[PDB]
Amino acid sequence: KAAAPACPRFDDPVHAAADPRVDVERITPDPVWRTTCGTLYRSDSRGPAVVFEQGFLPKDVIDGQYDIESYVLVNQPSPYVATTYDHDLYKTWYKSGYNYYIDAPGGVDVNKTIGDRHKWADQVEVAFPGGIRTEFVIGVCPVDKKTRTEKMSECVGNPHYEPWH
Repeated sequence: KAAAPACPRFDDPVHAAADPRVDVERITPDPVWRTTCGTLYRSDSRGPAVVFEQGFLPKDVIDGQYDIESYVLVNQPSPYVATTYDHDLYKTWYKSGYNYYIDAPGGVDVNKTIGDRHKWADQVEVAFPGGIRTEFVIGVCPVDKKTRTEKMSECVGNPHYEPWH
């Protein structure tokens, strides 16, 4: 066996952003940025033809909700795209057709930023300001809704994924 190396640290905390107009200075409270580089996940009903082409774009980088606690607690258009550390969080998401696999630098670690006592701490979220370019989306597995399992023979890799570590 072999021990794992550390992660490349990018200088720009929103290097991964699909929409660079995001204003890092407006993020509240003070963000604690993720410095690890393991696979993250996103439940999304949008199909891979769209996500692989566009990446994950945020709803509103201009007038969206930049306060993380507010965005977590009350769903409102925001500059953030939510992801999770938890491969299995898709099992709790009703109706979301796909479990996307993400290999992206950075993101705001929600529980490190607003604590792990809030209602949704169990989501172990990483919030990406400005979203996530397609080159950081590994791929996707569709989810069977009846059993809350991945349809592993129907997973698809993103042709635009660019490994970086």
